[PDB]
Amino acid sequence: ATPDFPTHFPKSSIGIQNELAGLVVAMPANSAQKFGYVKSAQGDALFMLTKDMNQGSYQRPPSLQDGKNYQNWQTHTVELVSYPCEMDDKAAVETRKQAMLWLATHFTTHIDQSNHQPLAPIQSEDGRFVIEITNAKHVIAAGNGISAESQGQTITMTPSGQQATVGVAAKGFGTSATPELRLLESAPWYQKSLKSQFASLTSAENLDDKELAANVFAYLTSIYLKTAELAKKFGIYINEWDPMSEQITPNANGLTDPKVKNAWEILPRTKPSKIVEILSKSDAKAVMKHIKPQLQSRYSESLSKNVFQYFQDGGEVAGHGINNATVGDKHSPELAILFEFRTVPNELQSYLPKT
Ligand SMILES: Nc1ncnc2c1ncn2[C@@H]1O[C@H](COP(=O)(O)OP(=O)(O)O)[C@@H](O)[C@H]1O
Ligand SMILES: [Mn+2]
Repeated sequence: ATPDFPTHFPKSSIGIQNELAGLVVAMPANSAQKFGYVKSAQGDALFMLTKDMNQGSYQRPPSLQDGKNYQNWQTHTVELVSYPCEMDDKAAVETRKQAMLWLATHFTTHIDQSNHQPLAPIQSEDGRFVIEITNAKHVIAAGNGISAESQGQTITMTPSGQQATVGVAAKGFGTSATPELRLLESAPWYQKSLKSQFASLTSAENLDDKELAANVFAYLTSIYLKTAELAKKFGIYINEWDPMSEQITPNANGLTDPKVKNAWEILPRTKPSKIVEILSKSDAKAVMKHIKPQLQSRYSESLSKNVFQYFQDGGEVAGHGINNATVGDKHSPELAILFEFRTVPNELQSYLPKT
């Protein structure tokens, strides 16, 4: 079984996603996404071997007929998904990049001499890296997996196939305390002016933590307003809001449509309603009560009510969120909130392997 991601980090954390070019994985229909993982010789899990983009049904080349059942098998692109590490852990970052580059060279040899065969659990020649196979029901094939023989491809990785996910303490969002926090706060959807705006609205209120409440208000309001903006732009059916009732033609399949996720640029990956836990019950109620008018002064009553209600009931920004991530002291863990960089910015390029 492929280990689940570790959830706790002392400070800011980072994960990388790297789509490979030059090959496909073929697996039975409705297989689990993970088919293996690469770990260090010391035992530390570095990255997962996953299927990503469906490339159509798999057909075993007739010249490679082996008496085996490949019925209803699907081909997919391969994505290498790192286990998260500490952002400032140079050794952990470098080992992940080197292990991905080694695996690409091992795949290059695999499609040359073992085309349309599963990957075997092996140790690298230098002894640094180990492949563990968790689903033996797969095959690796050059190109698009149609021909029996490769075109002598080198397995590569490119910025267009790359993403990074940064995890930070939820209490830090809006403080600009670290370079990672300043990078996240530069997201176009994040409206820092909402912090001082909240301060002006709540002068007569006796808040348990005014600075923390203003940070949470600005974070949540920015997300709610961006969601309403995107629903209107792409004609998204959010909760009970119908874009067609406001003469908007749908041009996305939902909040999880890749073009909608790209529009965020820095995509929140954690359920927004979780951040309410970092505040006192009293402070949370004061923050929540002030969000509704921010939507209603910019958007229709129906869109404002539907976006507010959706996130209040634990709705996700774009599908299944990473909601169990934590930061700080292992004994008294604090909420971590994660963000996907849809395109890797210059500041995070050093975390990504380069062919
Ligand atoms: N605590 C964490 N801190 C930072 N990044 C994390 C953390 N947990 C997971 N990630 C990262 O999030 C990404 C996971 O997205 P993914 O599971 O591949 O989506 P899906 O399976 O739905 O296609 C990886 O880069 C992983 O390292
Ligand atoms: Mn995936």
